[PDB]
Amino acid sequence: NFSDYFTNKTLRIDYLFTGNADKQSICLDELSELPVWAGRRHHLSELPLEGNGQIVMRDVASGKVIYTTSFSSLFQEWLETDEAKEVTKGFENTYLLPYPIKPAEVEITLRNNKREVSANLKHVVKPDDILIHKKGLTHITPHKYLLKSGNEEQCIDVAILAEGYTTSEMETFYKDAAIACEALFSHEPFQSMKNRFNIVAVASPSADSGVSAPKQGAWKHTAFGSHFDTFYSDRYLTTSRVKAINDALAGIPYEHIIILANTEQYGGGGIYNAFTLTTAHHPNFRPVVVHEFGHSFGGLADEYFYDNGLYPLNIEPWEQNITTRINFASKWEDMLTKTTPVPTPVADKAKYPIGVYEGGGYSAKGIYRPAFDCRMRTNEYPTFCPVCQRAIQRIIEFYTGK
Amino acid sequence: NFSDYFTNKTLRIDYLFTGNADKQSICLDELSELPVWAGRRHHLSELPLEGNGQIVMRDVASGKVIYTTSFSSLFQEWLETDEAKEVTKGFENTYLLPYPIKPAEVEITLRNNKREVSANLKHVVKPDDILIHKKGLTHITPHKYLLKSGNEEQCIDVAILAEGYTTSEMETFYKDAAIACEALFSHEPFQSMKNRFNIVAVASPSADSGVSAPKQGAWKHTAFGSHFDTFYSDRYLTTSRVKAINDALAGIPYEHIIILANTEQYGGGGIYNAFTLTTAHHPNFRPVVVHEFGHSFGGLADEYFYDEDVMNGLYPLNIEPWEQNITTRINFASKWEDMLTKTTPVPTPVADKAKYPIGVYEGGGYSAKGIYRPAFDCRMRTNEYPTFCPVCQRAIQRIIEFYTGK
Ligand SMILES: [K+]
Ligand SMILES: [K+]
Ligand SMILES: [Zn+2]
Ligand SMILES: [Zn+2]
Ligand SMILES: [Zn+2]
Ligand SMILES: [Zn+2]
Repeated sequence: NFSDYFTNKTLRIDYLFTGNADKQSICLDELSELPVWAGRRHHLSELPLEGNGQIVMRDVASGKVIYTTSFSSLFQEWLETDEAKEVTKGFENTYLLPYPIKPAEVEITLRNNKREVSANLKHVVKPDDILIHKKGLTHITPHKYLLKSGNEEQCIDVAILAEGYTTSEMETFYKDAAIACEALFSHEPFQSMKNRFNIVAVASPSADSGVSAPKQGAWKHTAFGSHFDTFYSDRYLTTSRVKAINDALAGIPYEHIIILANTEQYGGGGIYNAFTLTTAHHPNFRPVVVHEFGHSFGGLADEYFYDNGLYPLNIEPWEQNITTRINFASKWEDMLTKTTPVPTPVADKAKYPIGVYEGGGYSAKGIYRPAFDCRMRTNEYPTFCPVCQRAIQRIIEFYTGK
Repeated sequence: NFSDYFTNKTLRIDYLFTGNADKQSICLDELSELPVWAGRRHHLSELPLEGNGQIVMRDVASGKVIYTTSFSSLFQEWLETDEAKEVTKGFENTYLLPYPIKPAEVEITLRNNKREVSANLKHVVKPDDILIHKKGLTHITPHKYLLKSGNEEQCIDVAILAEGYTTSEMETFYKDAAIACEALFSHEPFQSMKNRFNIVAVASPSADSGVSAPKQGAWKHTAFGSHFDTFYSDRYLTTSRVKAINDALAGIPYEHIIILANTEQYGGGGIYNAFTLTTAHHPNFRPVVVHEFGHSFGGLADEYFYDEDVMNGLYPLNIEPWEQNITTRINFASKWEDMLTKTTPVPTPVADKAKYPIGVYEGGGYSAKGIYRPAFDCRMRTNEYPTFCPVCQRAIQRIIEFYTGK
């Protein structure tokens, strides 16, 4: 099947998402070619999760769907901030597609939290277009495999990138990458699925040590320009230099990205099929990086809650570890016992390792999570809950087989 | 007074221009602070040329216009190509403004080739906003002054950047930069106005030697990702990495950018108040770099016309171009009518060329008919002719005087 439509290369597409809270738009930045296809070769027309946006590639001749994938984005977060009620802003976003033999139509769609299409772009890619930038042939960033279970066609390729490390302190970065990798494969189900993964540490250099702190007026020259005070939230570390992130990796096989920042301050986050970014020298580095990978690889939701609006109570979330009980049969109903009370009182929690516990996806009321505590709820707790474990296991099997 | 409203710093604003042939929009990308204001300190509310887009800065308190500038853009040329009927694309663009003391409203407007508004963005810049990225303090790209006629507040600052030169090739770059400076100041009016200019050469390194040649499938890792075949025109050498060009220059006072490409392949490009790009090692390096600076500094139009060219049709025949060296005879009184002798026929027959160094010659602006140029030949039409025509010279002189006074 795969070779009916694709060569063993990557069509990398860089998009800009732009707009404000009332109107959003997608445009094309650049088309690139990478030397191998590291993604999947089966289930090419299906998705593992809905995401908040989707890309669908169709063969122009037949109209068949030949590849699809889904994601979330930082842009869709910025859309909730107060700056989005005032000015129109733009964000870089990058997707890897298998490289087609014949012309292919690519359609990318963003959805809002009511699941309405908020932006859409359909465009034809001609595989012999001379303006497709060929990348990853020379000057490949120095890197080392931490775990090499197989070739990139059969294993899930995870790249760990360096932010705020100079060339002359990569020893520290490779140590931090190993710690992150060890933390990840001490959690089930990653632990028993360890031979499905390749982990490569990529020593992308920065001119300065550390990351930028705008509030202190301390701006640094780093590989990806990460900075605190994102959206004027003091503690929120991000980078928006997505083209620079992917250029650092060109020529190295990769499907998922973890970025490690050389700093002890708390900060970071993960976004489904975008990347994880986290600080490597904070005391909670080990549980936090795994929690972020739960978002960025697992597509899981946050299970903690306050006393909101992101998850409308009349829609079933696409994330697998929270429910509004609108279509609970598609979630973890089948993992409950025939008598588990719905909702599950915290008094009887010892009785119900899996239940339907009120509180999750930031709301105390109307959203429910699968267990009382979980890596997706708190750093102190030692494991993913059984529902998150099944969710992650299903992602792994979608890409590497039962 | 300038210091009524501005400090001696630069507010750099990066925008994204996005759209297709049907619809366009502007969004803000990033605000930056550079350590000195290298631009003008008088005529702050007037424009030397209309351009295809305008920026207007207003004090929020009083509504008063405190700075303005204009430009063209690669995006606005792209909009006239066939690709813009098939996809929506986005482009980086950077503008330097004086850094305000008190909050200011910035209005950026794009106009189409009928000189009507096609996109608009207004936004407020607060001078104490913490996400204004402070640049130009450390890691300043290595550089050498080739000409230093005065400080950056008195003179026009031109930066020449290196593209496709590795660290080991920078002696060659500095030699090429000196050839370009020499070529520039061998054309009038630059020659006589040389003491109004500072020229700095900036040794920005590339990992690979040479530049990308897409038609030949040979891509190169360079500082600014320049490439031939822009809009599928073989000789059109440009970059879309406008943030990277301006980042390389952070901390060096500049107003205009010339980029030298380490290549023998023929090509160049020039866009008003954005940048010039040129091949450094082709035999026509000297006339080309000056030709492209005619676009990027002078805002001049091309005076040539080819049958099979990507740019044909950029100028509608019922609109007077804003560029000073072509006319459609829609508002010729604003152009060079006041330099014609009273008996010059309009249009001027090519047979009578000997008799009229200045006339109204049919052919220019990428159209054989309906657009007219001021002289039979000019730097803006061919590489073999030696000088700018007299209308181009006056146009350039007026730009120099706008910035540095009569
Ligand atoms: K793989
Ligand atoms: K100046
Ligand atoms: Zn989280
Ligand atoms: Zn869980
Ligand atoms: Zn030209
Ligand atoms: Zn001329």
